[PDB]
Amino acid sequence: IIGGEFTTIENQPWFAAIYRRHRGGSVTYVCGGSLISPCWVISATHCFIDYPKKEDYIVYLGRSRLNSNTQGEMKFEVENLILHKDYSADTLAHHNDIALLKIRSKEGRCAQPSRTIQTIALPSMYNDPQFGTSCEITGFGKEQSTDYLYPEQLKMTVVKLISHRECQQPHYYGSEVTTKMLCAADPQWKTDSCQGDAGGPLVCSLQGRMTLTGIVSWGRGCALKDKPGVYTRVSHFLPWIRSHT
Ligand SMILES: N=C(N)NCCC[C@H](NC(=O)CNC(=O)[C@H]1CCC(=O)N1)C(=O)Nc1ccc(N(O)O)cc1
Repeated sequence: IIGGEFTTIENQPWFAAIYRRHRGGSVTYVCGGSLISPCWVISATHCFIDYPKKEDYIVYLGRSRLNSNTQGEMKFEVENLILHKDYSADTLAHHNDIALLKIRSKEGRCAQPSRTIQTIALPSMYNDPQFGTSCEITGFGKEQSTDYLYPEQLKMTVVKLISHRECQQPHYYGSEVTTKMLCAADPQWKTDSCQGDAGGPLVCSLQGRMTLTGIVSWGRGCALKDKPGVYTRVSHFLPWIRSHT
């Protein structure tokens, strides 16, 4: 995350930190995700497309720090890694960039809500909020596009939903952005998601409820003028989600 503020998992208790075991024993961070039901985390396909082997992945819930323990965290294995059949990546755009991780503990259990762990609601079919709405994003991604390391503490920030009208302008993204995506940026272009934040939540208030409206996907650079963050439009994938769940 570029700009914004450090936070803790209590303020984003649906946030799932996803890691990969390295054959040869080193574990590194992959991507964020969101707990949409006790047994299910949603994230982005492109996080996993290069190594689609469920056994190699670990999901943490209740975690506020990248490489150190948070009291109240819970570790899960991936019982099922479901990637989207029609995923594709072009020059920039990633299409159908959505994934599901069915999680279970070694002890056979799914997630249990606590002070640091709660589920997030899905939006209703095709129901988004209006352009101009303020939403929050969260993740362990880079604080600067140029950085070589990720921050050790979870960050979040606030961005605004942009109209497809605006995002499609040729000086923005033009054709690469579709109606299965959503653009969000700072009006002054000072804060954004970045490399390391993929799979994480874009969370907006919808009917009195914090709802998972988008999944961090792609952008050109991070926090660049006229290049908003692009997010998978959750409200357009409910049947996929419901089928595969
Ligand atoms: N909001 C803005 N402005 N940008 C969003 C960046 C999210 C980021 N997504 C991507 O990198 C997808 N690819 C890109 O964004 C390309 C296009 C622009 C660029 O410079 N790189 C991420 O964390 N990606 C990511 C990709 C792969 C992996 N591993 O797991 O495979 C992990 C993270």
